[PDB]
Amino acid sequence: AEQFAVGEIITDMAAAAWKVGLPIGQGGFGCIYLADMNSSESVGSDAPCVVKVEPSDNGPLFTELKFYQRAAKPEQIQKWIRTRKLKYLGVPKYWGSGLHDKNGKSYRFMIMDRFGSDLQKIYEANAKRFSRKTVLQLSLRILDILEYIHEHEYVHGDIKASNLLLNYKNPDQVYLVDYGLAYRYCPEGVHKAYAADPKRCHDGTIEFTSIDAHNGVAPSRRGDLEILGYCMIQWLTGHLPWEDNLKDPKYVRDSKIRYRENIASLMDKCFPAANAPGEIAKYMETVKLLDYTEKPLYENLRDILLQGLKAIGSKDDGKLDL
Ligand SMILES: NS(=O)(=O)c1ccc(N/C=C2\C(=O)Nc3ccc4ncsc4c32)cc1
Ligand SMILES: [Cl-]
Repeated sequence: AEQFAVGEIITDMAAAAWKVGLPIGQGGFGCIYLADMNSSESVGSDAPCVVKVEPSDNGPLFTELKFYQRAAKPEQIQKWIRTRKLKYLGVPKYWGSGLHDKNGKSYRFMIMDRFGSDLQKIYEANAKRFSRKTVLQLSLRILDILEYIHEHEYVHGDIKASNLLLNYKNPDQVYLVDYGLAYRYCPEGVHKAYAADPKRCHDGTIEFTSIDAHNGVAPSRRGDLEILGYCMIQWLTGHLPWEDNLKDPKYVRDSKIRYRENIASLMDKCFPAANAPGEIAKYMETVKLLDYTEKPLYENLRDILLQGLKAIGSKDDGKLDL
């Protein structure tokens, strides 16, 4: 066994006891096991949690842990859900963390909410397409998530279908994961300058990353919204104009800078035969008007997408249609 014996009892820093289960998949998310509260019974497939574990010196886990401790406390999320009158919030809940010894070496572990399949698998099973309803419903919930993490001094910088996981018991609830390279843009309310972060480089995923990230500057709120824009196009059409040139970041940036200058040209490239949904253009055009340090007007962005739902004879009923 690499880290935890199936059935082992671990106690976190607040003295809460958990039992370890089987590893969850083999994905490039690190070492993850199913977990539950300590009891006589074994941890089965009905496990509500997971234990993510990495060595103490691992920088990304610590950064990820700090974000979870700061912005993902269960009560902190519920207070936001009640005040903003949301059905749920797609920020995974943090249940505790601790240190674990294995063969004289120290490891830090974190207990989190458990999820089922990622969006990418569902997307690939649907022949690399998502309906206008699915895309607009996903996007409204990601705007809820982004407003929350932005209001908590963080930017994600890597929004994509493989970082969007679905609730293990509820298929209409999507969660944004992976904060290993999340960035604290305005610590103690002081916005970061328009320059690189000296400690780490937040490149993201080449196809979806923002122009700011391509320019080698620290990610900001506008960049998270821009990444979401490229996701929406990729989900509706299965393509992006720069998809055959990923090994060249100069090309990807060049293409993005040109397309930001003329959004009608992007709509023309991505949508065949002048069939482009108006709310995508109105959204790209609103994000375009944002300054590096500017607070986005989220409700206005959600209203642009709500107009898109009315155009297809629908309402925000929270149905993902997966
Ligand atoms: N498409 S899939 O079927 O291969 C698949 C992918 C992924 C997972 N599960 C990953 C996680 C899970 O269940 N809980 C958390 C909490 C935090 C977190 N942070 C990065 S990954 C992650 C996870 C299950 C199935
Ligand atoms: Cl295709």
